[PDB]
Amino acid sequence: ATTCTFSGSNGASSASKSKTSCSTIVLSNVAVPSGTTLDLTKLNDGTHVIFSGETTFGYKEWSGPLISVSGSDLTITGASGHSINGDGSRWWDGEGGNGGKTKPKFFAAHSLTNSVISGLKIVNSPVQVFSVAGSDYLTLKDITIDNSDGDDNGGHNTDAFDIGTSTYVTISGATVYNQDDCVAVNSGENIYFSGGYCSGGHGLSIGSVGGRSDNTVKNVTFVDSTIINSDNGVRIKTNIDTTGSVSDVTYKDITLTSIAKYGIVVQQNYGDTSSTPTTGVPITDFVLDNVHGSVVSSGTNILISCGSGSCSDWTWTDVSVSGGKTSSKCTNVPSGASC
Ligand SMILES: *[C@@H]1O[C@H](CO)[C@@H](O[C@@H]2O[C@H](CO)[C@@H](O[C@H]3O[C@H](CO)[C@@H](O)[C@H](O)[C@@H]3O)[C@H](O)[C@H]2NC(C)=O)[C@H](O)[C@H]1NC(C)=O
Ligand SMILES: *[C@H]1O[C@H](CO)[C@@H](O)[C@H](O)[C@@H]1O
Ligand SMILES: *[C@H]1O[C@H](CO)[C@@H](O)[C@H](O)[C@@H]1O
Ligand SMILES: *[C@H]1O[C@H](CO)[C@@H](O)[C@H](O)[C@@H]1O
Ligand SMILES: *[C@H]1O[C@H](CO)[C@@H](O)[C@H](O)[C@@H]1O
Ligand SMILES: *[C@H]1O[C@H](CO)[C@@H](O)[C@H](O)[C@@H]1O
Ligand SMILES: *[C@H]1O[C@H](CO)[C@@H](O)[C@H](O)[C@@H]1O
Ligand SMILES: *[C@H]1O[C@H](CO)[C@@H](O)[C@H](O)[C@@H]1O
Ligand SMILES: *[C@H]1O[C@H](CO)[C@@H](O)[C@H](O)[C@@H]1O
Ligand SMILES: *[C@H]1O[C@H](CO)[C@@H](O)[C@H](O)[C@@H]1O
Ligand SMILES: *[C@H]1O[C@H](CO)[C@@H](O)[C@H](O)[C@@H]1O
Repeated sequence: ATTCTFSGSNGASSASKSKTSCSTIVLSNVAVPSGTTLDLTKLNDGTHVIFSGETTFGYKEWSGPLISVSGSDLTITGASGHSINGDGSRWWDGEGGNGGKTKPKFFAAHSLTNSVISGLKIVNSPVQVFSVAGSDYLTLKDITIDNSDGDDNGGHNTDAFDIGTSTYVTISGATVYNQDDCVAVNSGENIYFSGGYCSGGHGLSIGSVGGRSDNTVKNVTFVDSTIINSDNGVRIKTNIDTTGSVSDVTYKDITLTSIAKYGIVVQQNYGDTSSTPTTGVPITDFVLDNVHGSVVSSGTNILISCGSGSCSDWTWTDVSVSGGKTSSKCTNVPSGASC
């Protein structure tokens, strides 16, 4: 049972070169050369990866990812005291991924099967953090993402978890301070998020759905989590004039604290909210159970922008959201739900 340690400025290199010879690879204070990826791709089945000390990256305008892992039956963890520091303020310019500097994505969790990622502390990502894709039976456990420095420092589009084309993804105990979605499920099945703390971002959202390879969202559960000081709490966004499916989505035991814009928001006209919502991405079997909290006074409690017939079978129990205005602009609200 081999064990390998890579450190410093040439660690990334050695790591990529010897990873298939190491049952356990320990990354200690590795400084990743600018414009390169920590390539942890295609590890041997069962590999263990330990992040130790402080991981850093050289500065350069590129698209990332800074880190990339793939493989089977993998275990990847963060040692006590470790941190993985993006020092994103080198790139933050207020324009995020839609302009200005090209900023690199942080973590490509692609093509992972039966694997666990836990205890990772990520600090100041340049732009989105976790990109989850084409993965099955993936656990993201006790992850901390602190981009709080970006609040008044031009951080934009710092999504914590972007999910697509994946099944059986479980996210538990995440702590997130950012400036965009805490979670965004673009597609996938059998997804479960529990015990999270989402601060400063744009909420726990399904979507945006439609206009991609995979436009199906099914069996998603958010439970026992807090959304605090964010623009939105509960959000389902489907792209206008697209096709797809959203069904079997549950939000349960959700706490909303000081939500700035929308406590609960469902828009089937996402991408152009000045237009009537379209009907190609129906939302059925939407369940809210014990969602409660506060919206600021200049905010809106609940906004529901559904198309004709494209929203049905919604079960809303114990929903108690208040402090904001009540919208007069909801459309085609399913029975049993209300604004
Ligand atoms: C809707 O999605 C739910 C969450 O993904 C899903 O529950 C989860 O189901 C999986 C698989 O059945 C359970 O995991 C099992 O299989 C692996 C493989 O050996 C074992 O390691 C596990 O111990 C377990 O036996 C999860 O435990 C389970 N998660 C929850 C929170 O209970 C539902 O089955 C999906 N429901 C529908 C109707 O599709
Ligand atoms: C690689 O080297 C480091 C330095 O001791 C260890 O922590 C690790 O377990 C492996 O031996
Ligand atoms: C970082 O730590 C490792 C431990 O094996 C060394 O191999 C390397 O030279 C650097 O000191
Ligand atoms: C190792 O070398 C790299 C690049 O030469 C530095 O960025 C790092 O701080 C360490 O000196
Ligand atoms: C990075 O450094 C290592 C040293 O082991 C090389 O093998 C690799 O090809 C790259 O130059
Ligand atoms: C990466 O690490 C290996 C040994 O761990 C070295 O051989 C190489 O030169 C680079 O520092
Ligand atoms: C990581 O880097 C090594 C050499 O630095 C390659 O051998 C490997 O395929 C991957 O690019
Ligand atoms: C990659 O790292 C391993 C560590 O044992 C070396 O054996 C190899 O030569 C390469 O530098
Ligand atoms: C642990 O696993 C590594 C590869 O994952 C082997 O190189 C080692 O011999 C042991 O089986
Ligand atoms: C390498 O070392 C880690 C932790 O020491 C083990 O979990 C792994 O199985 C391999 O022995
Ligand atoms: C990223 O920027 C560094 C400067 O520190 C270069 O060394 C590297 O080649 C890349 O352009």
